[PDB]
Amino acid sequence: MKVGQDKVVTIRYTLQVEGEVLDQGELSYLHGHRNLIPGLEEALEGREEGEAFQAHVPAEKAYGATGHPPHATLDFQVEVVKVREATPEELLHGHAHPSGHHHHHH
Amino acid sequence: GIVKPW
Ligand SMILES: [Ca+2]
Ligand SMILES: [Ca+2]
Ligand SMILES: [Ca+2]
Ligand SMILES: [Ca+2]
Ligand SMILES: [Cl-]
Ligand code: NI
Repeated sequence: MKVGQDKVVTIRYTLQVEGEVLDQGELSYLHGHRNLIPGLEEALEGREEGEAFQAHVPAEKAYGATGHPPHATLDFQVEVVKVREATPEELLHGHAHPSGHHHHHH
Repeated sequence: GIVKPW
């Protein structure tokens, strides 16, 4: 299944800024709901499950002048671990949910 | 949480 609108996507990633590993790990997100760094999601669009790729995200498609460093290019190494369609609850909440059932709201 | 903000 390909990454696209309303897919819940699991990625393994390493984030580098100016050659220094800032953060790495694995996370799942609901695609197409502005829940990721904008440039990263754009780079993930249309990727197949199992794909490994690098993405350069300029500050303007991320944190801009403020940063969170200013004007940094984010250097992502990404693995698309899993792609699935969202549940109705995920779509109405606008975010991905853990696999275990637990009815809730926010 | 910089990749997927809280
Ligand atoms: Ca390195
Ligand atoms: Ca959102
Ligand atoms: Ca590849
Ligand atoms: Ca699969
Ligand atoms: Cl999400
Ligand atoms: Ni929820």
